[PDB]
Amino acid sequence: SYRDNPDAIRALVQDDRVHRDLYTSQELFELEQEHFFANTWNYVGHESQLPKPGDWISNEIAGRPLIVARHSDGSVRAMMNRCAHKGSRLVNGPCGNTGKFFRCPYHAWTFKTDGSLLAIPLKTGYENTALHECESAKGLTTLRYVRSHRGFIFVKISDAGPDFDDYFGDSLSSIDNMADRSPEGELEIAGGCLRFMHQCNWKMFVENLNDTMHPMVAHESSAGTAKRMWADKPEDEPKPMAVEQFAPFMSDYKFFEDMGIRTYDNGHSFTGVHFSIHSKYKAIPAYDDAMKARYGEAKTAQILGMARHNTVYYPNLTIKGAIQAIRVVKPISADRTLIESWTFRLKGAPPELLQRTTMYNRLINSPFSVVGHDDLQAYRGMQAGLHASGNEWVSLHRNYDPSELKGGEITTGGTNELPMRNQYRAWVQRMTETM
Amino acid sequence: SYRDNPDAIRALVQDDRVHRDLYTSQELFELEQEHFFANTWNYVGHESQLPKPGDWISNEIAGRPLIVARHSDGSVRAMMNRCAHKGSRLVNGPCGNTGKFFRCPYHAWTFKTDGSLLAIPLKTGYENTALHECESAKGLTTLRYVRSHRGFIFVKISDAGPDFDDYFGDSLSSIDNMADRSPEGELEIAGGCLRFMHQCNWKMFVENLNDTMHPMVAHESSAGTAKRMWADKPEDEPKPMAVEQFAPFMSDYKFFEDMGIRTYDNGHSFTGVHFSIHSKYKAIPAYDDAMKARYGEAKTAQILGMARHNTVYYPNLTIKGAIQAIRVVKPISADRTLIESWTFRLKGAPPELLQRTTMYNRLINSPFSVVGHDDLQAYRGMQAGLHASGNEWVSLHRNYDPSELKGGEITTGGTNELPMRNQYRAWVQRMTETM
Amino acid sequence: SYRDNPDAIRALVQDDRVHRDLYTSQELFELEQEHFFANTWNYVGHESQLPKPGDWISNEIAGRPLIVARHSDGSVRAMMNRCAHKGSRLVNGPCGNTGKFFRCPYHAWTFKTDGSLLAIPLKTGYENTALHECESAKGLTTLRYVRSHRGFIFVKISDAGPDFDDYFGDSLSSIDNMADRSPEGELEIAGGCLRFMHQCNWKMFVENLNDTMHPMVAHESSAGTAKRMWADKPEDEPKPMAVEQFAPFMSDYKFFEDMGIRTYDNGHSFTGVHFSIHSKYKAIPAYDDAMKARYGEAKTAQILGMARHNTVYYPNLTIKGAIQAIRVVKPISADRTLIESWTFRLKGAPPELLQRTTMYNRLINSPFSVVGHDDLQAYRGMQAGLHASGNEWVSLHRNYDPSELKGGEITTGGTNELPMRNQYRAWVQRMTETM
Amino acid sequence: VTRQDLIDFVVNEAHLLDTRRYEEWNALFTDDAFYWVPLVPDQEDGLNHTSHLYEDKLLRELRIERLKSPRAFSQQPPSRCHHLLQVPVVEQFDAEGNRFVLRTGFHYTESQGDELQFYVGTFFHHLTVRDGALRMTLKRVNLLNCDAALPAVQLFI
Amino acid sequence: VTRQDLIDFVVNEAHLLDTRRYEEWNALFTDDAFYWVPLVPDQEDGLNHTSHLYEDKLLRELRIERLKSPRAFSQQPPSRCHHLLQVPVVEQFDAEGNRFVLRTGFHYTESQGDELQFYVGTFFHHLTVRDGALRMTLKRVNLLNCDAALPAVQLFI
Amino acid sequence: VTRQDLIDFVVNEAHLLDTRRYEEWNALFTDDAFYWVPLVPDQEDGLNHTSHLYEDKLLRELRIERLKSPRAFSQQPPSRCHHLLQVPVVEQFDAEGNRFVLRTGFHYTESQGDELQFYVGTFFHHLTVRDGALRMTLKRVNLLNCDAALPAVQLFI
Ligand SMILES: O=C(O)Cc1c[nH]c2ccccc12
Ligand SMILES: O=C(O)Cc1c[nH]c2ccccc12
Ligand SMILES: O=C(O)Cc1c[nH]c2ccccc12
Ligand code: FES
Ligand code: FES
Ligand code: FES
Ligand SMILES: [Fe+3]
Ligand SMILES: [Fe+3]
Ligand SMILES: [Fe+3]
Repeated sequence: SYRDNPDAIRALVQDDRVHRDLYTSQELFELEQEHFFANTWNYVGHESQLPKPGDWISNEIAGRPLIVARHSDGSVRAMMNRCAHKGSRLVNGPCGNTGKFFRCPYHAWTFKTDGSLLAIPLKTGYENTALHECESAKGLTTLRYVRSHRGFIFVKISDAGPDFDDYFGDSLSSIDNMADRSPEGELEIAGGCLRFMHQCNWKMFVENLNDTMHPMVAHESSAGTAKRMWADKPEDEPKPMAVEQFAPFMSDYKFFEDMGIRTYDNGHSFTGVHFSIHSKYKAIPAYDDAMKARYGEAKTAQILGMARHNTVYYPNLTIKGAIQAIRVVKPISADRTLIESWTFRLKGAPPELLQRTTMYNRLINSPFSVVGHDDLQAYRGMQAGLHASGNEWVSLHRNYDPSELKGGEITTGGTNELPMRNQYRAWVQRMTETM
Repeated sequence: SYRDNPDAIRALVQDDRVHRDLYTSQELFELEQEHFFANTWNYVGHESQLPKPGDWISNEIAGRPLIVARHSDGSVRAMMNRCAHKGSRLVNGPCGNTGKFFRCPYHAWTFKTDGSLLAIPLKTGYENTALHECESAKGLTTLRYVRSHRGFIFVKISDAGPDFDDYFGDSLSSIDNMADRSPEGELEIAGGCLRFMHQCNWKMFVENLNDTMHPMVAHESSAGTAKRMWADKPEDEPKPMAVEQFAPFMSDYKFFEDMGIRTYDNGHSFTGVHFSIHSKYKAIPAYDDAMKARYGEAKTAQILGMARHNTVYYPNLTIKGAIQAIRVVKPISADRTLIESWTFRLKGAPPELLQRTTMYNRLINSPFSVVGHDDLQAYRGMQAGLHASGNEWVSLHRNYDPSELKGGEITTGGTNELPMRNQYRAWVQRMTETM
Repeated sequence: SYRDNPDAIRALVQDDRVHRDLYTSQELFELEQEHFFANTWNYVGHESQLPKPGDWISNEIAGRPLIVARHSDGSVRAMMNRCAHKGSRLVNGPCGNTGKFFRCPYHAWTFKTDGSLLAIPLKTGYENTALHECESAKGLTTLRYVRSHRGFIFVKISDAGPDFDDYFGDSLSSIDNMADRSPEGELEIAGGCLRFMHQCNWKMFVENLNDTMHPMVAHESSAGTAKRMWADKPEDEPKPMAVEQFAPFMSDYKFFEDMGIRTYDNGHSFTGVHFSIHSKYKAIPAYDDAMKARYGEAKTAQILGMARHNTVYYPNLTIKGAIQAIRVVKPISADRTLIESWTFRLKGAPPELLQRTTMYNRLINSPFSVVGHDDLQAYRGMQAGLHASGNEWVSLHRNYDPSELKGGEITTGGTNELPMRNQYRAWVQRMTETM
Repeated sequence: VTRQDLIDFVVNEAHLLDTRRYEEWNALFTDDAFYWVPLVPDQEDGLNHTSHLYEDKLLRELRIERLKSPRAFSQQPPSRCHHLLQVPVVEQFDAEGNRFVLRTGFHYTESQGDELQFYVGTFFHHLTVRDGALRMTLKRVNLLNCDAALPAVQLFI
Repeated sequence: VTRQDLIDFVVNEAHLLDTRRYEEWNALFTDDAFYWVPLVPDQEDGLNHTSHLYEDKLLRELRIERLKSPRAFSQQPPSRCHHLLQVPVVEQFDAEGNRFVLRTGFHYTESQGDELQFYVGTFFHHLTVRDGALRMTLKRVNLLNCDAALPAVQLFI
Repeated sequence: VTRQDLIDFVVNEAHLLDTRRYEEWNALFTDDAFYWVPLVPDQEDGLNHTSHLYEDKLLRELRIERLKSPRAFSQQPPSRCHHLLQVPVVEQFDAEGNRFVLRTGFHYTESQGDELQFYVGTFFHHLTVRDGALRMTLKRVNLLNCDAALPAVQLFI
């Protein structure tokens, strides 16, 4: 009973705790799909996936199918994957190329790549009718909120909410670093996509990203096993990259506390302001030489000294800086979510960078990964246990202070539970703005 | 939010367009199962399926299980498949024969074939009770709207709506032709039943029957392929019946426009008033000789010159005249439908007629059929695409003229979209009559 | 439309009949899970499943996960299987041993076996917060309605309803007999558990237990087949225990009528006050010798002459006296139920008793059992047929008399339909008490 | 006598079960043989522990005869079954001792009406020679999910 | 010529179907051969009774050629199929009469996008020798649930 | 040395995986061998492209050792697996060159608690002889729906 009940929507979130209905209620999920995901900027793809004119990809955002295409003038356009005649899809598949126009596979209506109508077969049947007055004459319904930053494309279905610039603020710097680690300053999509289905609400996955108290407990059986296996080895023998990427998970509390956290407005936040778990990662001389040749000394040192752990763009994107890997959240139901992990190739860099990126992606994000197994087990346990009665709340009291209610850019320690509180404040705002 | 809200039910249909909720809304499907399918005549079977006394078939109409049986006096009766004691089914399976009475398999209550109570075991336990005052004393609940035309059995669950004669009007002539193509004037069920599950609303399938704009577009990859494969052969070589039945799908617009369409009241309509796609189909001399011997030259010429393309009896039956094949619509949910295709044998005809009928049934209606694949892909595309926002309507403006609002028998061109509009007018009336 | 509608809840039950919505309505199932199963005592296990300190089992009652554990002082405690931090489960699996404390597998919060909080890692992060004021400071939520009788553990989630003693009355004697058939007076769990999924409401299974009208009709194809297969053999040859256990199902009407029935308050009732189908079951001399050595002639004769057919503790437990087997009802949905069958070993008895018990359990309660097949087919038929219109009631008129409305302990014939009426009266009361 | 005979025996038994020739299938057993479906993994025996099926000759005859009855309400319409077998592996082969043990992976499918279920597991076959004919002394059926919740299984696996 | 050759023929035909080599698969048939999928159990023939598939050479060529079209809207993205076979059993073997019959249990899986379906049943193969090459004269596919409600099946089984 | 030896090697490896004898299974690999699960069909290599699993000796040892831990929270209760194999087919047989390639269709089932999933695909085996013992140099597992959305797979396929 939340429909048309904004006060009961606000009542599920308090200053330092939340209600269980945020993770289980299906009607809340439907209300989100109608309201929350239509009022925020969402990652739909990268510009390198549609380089040529007429190239298109298909996505699904907030229960809507979308075509993101490259118009003939070189721009990027977004439209509904729904024909103007009776609703049939125009393009079937994840990606493709339609040449100069879209042609419906039902009655062969034709539209331009920007969505405008081109031709209706046997038009002589519409002379004395009212087709030209309705909205089927305009063509496909378009989205006028499409923006690109360093190739990343963000869309916003509705017209309610802050614009791109004020929505993202200064978090975009993370993306810039991801793009500045290439001698050419460009990224391309390569290496394939890993798709993982979680039997849990998307919210828990979004919270696990900036939780520094979990890795030494849940991920003990694997990271600790690796740490013990590499123990007793000579300190001079090179560490296999698997051990290098697994060891930091079992660090002490002081390491994560000093590692640091920064939060922005609108639920965007990155972890690891001073250093991170990606700080050591050996060193490649040829890549450093290339970046030296392109940028210089000071600029190269500044770029490669920026080692953020991971960044969260609310509500569906997370990225890593020094690994060049992103994860996208695809909510399905109240207890079903799909996670897609992509990798990038830096233009002009030696292959070792992409090899390391693919190895990390396989080790961490694959459905066959042990770390993913442990995290999914934690999510499933939370989903099953949140049906008990009595205590009907979830605590977010760690490192809480009311002075955080002023907002803005806030820097703090690594074990703070501030990011979740900011996320839920933003979620409440985005729900209640359109009630 | 349509329950007890009839004006919002009327608001989903306009003069020349409809809303998307007619194809997706599950609550609308439940309301239909409660209201629409209980207020219309529905095909439940043929008399040749239950020839002997005591023979029964079991059907499922509007969420109700039904037994259609042959009483001892030779008539046809319909009753609920629900025992009077506690609700258990009396007969399990698609068809059978119970002899003289029905016997419940739970506590062995017994009822007559017409549904009236016969005996209750250990009756001595009901002397001072109130069983004889309730409705369990009358036996099974019966249906008093059961009618038969040339063997076809139609039932109507409720008492609201026009009677059989006014409901069907003069469309029954189609059935007569189907039965007049036999020297004995009788049909029998033979050849088996094809069952095909569509992941789409039943409405889309019902529309695809009288849509002459689709076949040259959606069915191109198969019908056009067959046409090109044959095109090359000498014009004297006999055409295989597969090519004969496949070629007419890829005709030009003028052919389908000149084929013609006739519509009746209550959503019943047939396509191909003068000449159709089944018009050539070679010729069989023995069958013509038999019909000449039975009827004469004039009557045989009149009967065999009637070649309607297909006929729609709303809301669940469609038939073909010269092919002797029917299709039945079995709605399951908002996005799930079951289609059953039967074939008939004409009594006294040579086997070539049934061979041709079975060939056509396999080629068109099987789940392994390419034409079915294309049509199902179109339905699935429509179902997926009708969830997009913006334009929330489905256009039915083709060949629209307000003078059609007077109703009655209307004859028009082949590409008119009148039948869909008549269907939805009837659907609105049938829902709103009992809200 | 039953939510907050107590009068419409009462209107589905009359004096001698019930409505169909009690077996199909999903909203009614959810209301039950919120109200009915939270206001009655339910069987969660036996004390022999958790003998040592720290031993725990996990159960699922009324949509809640529960841990039933043995505290360090030897008592039995029940708590929610939900961590106080964010809701993750503490123990995964059906049973186990946690040592001295529970440790959450997400962030390693720790609680005592009785549920109280023990330690929070990195506590220095909660000094100036409000964690100590909330309910997460107390630890796990506990249940203070936990009771044990001869090892059987019963819980009651809420505080509304009669207490254990008044809830069960004098039906507990049945349990005592089940425990008095052991020379040591103790039972243990042995032989495994049979789990059977029924595509029917739990109510039908609960009704089938005290229905003496059905066995000679539904179970005819198996019990009658066995009776006819044995009928031929000399009367001196020993009957195989399969035939011994199968023959009584096909008795005449007078046998079941004279077998007898007794009913208590709150839906508890047992069948077979005078004799039962387990009356003959051959005889074991060593078991009788041991019982005589422990109790004496008179007490042994009294104990072994008490042979109730089966006992029903509403709403989820049924037991058999002379067979030492119980069945538990686990509702899943409106049309899905899970049935678990356990067996007991009597302490100090020869192995023949357990061999006979396991044979009966396999023959009757297995998913591979023919008797189970017939009963499940009856349930499925009832579930399918209760969707028909017209007669929308289920008759419970057999042997009905208004003088039974005074309540209390009532003894009557074997074919009376009183137990179902008492069950539904109690069900109505338990729903309406908390409305 | 030869291994290939044992593989052929197992394959032919599965085929006999598939084509509803129960009268011929039941004749392959010895008079004191058992058809065992354990309930727990590594179950010790079927006497002191519960099982899904522990059938001697009498119970097998009862089950086969019940299928021919016109009042087997749960078998209307009749069910159908299919066996897909991996090649049998002969573990123990005692030519002098007259005792053979075979292990076979199986995928079993059962369909009735519009409902279909499948199971996977292992068959253990104990075979001997009686009067020159190969005959079974025990057929053990190890299911992968024996202790999980199951629906009704109405035919021989 | 030898039994193992027939077993290899069946296995290789399944493999050819698995790797989308339709042009080579269709060449194994005789000119008048048929690819038959019955609709009911124990169906008599495909002439006077309806079937799911009763294809001669022309219809097989049509189905193979349609897959290469850029407008096969139902095949975007293309589907994938997998065959798992029990070892074929040679029922009849007429070396002099030039007639071979093989029976093979099969599990067939078809996947497209995020959708997957499976079926079980039996293949009956009629093989002959034409100019020293083994060739089919009829391929019958018996499904376990042939008369049940089915979804779209878009590839050769 | 002989083809039947390679068939038995593949069958016994599947059996070892089914019985949870991981210590014996891992000893069949060579020191530099790889256990590869490609992510896309016709993947070129596991170095420059992502895969589901590309395990050397160290990662296999880590995965095997984690299963014995008392804090492997995702493995409570432990999962069970079953392999059903078609007869292996020897494609390449280089007796002199010491390199053998085998292709095997498979149906793999994994169950935990009341949950069960299955997959179908093909095994490619590269085998060599080290000191008279057959040993694996690469095990490639081609899944039919490798690029589809999958749930957690917690055991060796
Ligand atoms: O980024 C990763 O590799 C996984 C991950 C998600 N949240 C974390 C918090 C602390 C340490 C690692 C992770
Ligand atoms: O009857 C058929 O063969 C299929 C069919 C349904 N609607 C049609 C419209 C035009 C041409 C063919 C069809
Ligand atoms: O107890 C049993 O073995 C089964 C059973 C349940 N209700 C009955 C009623 C009469 C006879 C037997 C049973
Ligand atoms: S639905 Fe697109 S042309 Fe008709
Ligand atoms: S339900 Fe039919 S006799 Fe009782
Ligand atoms: S959820 Fe249990 S410690 Fe956090
Ligand atoms: Fe994690
Ligand atoms: Fe069509
Ligand atoms: Fe019963």
